[PDB]
Amino acid sequence: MNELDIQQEYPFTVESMPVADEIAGDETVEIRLEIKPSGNFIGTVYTLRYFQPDGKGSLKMEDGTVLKPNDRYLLNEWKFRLYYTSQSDKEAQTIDLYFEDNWGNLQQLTYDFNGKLEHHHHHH
Repeated sequence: MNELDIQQEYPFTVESMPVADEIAGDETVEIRLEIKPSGNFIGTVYTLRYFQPDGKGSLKMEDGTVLKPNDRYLLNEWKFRLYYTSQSDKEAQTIDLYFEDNWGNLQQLTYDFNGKLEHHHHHH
């Protein structure tokens, strides 16, 4: 009751572990998602829909199961780690994470890898 803890408005916050912006193609990065909501709903089932537009690789759950593009999975954990193993990615690839829910509707997160278009070095 009387301790240093400050609470103010946290209905739904999506916290992502800082991933490496640049990836070496054949490399594996871990995208750690932590969703910190109010959490009135004990059972909402939720929905995670992953889509792979450009690039190429497998986004695997911390469990091991691979996420199927365009398809979706149902879960209970709001905090989890994703392991994206890329390989045939050219340079700048985008992965689409559609967090879907009955009450939260839809929250789309796009993670672009590399992105930067500097193909040359004008001067070093």
